[PDB]
Amino acid sequence: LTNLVAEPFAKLEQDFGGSIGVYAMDTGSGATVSYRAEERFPLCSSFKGFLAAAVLARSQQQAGLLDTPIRYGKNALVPWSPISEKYLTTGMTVAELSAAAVQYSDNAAANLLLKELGGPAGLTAFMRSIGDTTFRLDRWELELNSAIPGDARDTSSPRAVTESLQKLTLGSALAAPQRQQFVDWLKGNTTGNHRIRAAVPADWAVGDKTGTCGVYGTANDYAVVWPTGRAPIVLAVYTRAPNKDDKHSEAVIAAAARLALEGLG
Ligand SMILES: *[B]([O])([O])[C]([C]N1[C]=C(C([O])=O)N=N1)[N]C(=O)[C]C1=[C][C]=[C]S1
Repeated sequence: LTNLVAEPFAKLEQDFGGSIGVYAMDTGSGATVSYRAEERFPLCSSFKGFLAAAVLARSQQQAGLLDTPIRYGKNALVPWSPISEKYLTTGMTVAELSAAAVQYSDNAAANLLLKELGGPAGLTAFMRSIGDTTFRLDRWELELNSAIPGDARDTSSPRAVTESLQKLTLGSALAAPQRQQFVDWLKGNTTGNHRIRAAVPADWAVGDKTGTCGVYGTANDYAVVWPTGRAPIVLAVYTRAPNKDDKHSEAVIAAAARLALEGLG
């Protein structure tokens, strides 16, 4: 059954006018569904989930990190920073910046956290530390969104995203409290209701992080899903398309997720 999804994905790609990348893993079986699971796709804002996890990992060695106040100025602001804008007058703690980045995809917040962490190379090193050899972050918000076809900057594979997400949310890469905080942040995400969440029965708990580059039909979602009374499922859906003005589609990400889940039957 896991090998009967190729033609359904191909049709979806053809309808979409671009490329879809999927990796889904049932943590009960170990069983997987792949489709372009090894190809690079741009992360767009989906790197912010892993950023927050990296912050949490630092907090295991550094008490008082998460509650540290960051009083940023208006200069820290860039587009797509709805929470950072709203809290300009008060500042935000590292934890509040992390939640804004994950749950609202806040750009300014993500860049502030990158700066704490040693930049794109520092995040990349953290992902190496958990055994992810594919992930690379090269640039900052907003230029990491360029999504130029063939460009490996600021990309990973669906497989590596899912494997890394599993380690951090369900595996041993984070301490217990930190692990739960990561899961909670992903669970309260607000930007993903039309993506993997739309593909999942209403009764199942879901945590996710989205990404939207805004060019080259490039957008994505990754998630942990808790089917009632069963082992979690972890999955990643990434898209791109050949022309700069090709439109991304949330509906295609949801349909891709439904196929992957079906494939795990
Ligand atoms: B992220 O994907 O790197 C970032 C912030 N963002 C936009 C969205 C969305 O459009 O739903 N989610 N998160 N992307 C950008 O800042 C580039 C843009 C995407 C759309 C307009 S600008």
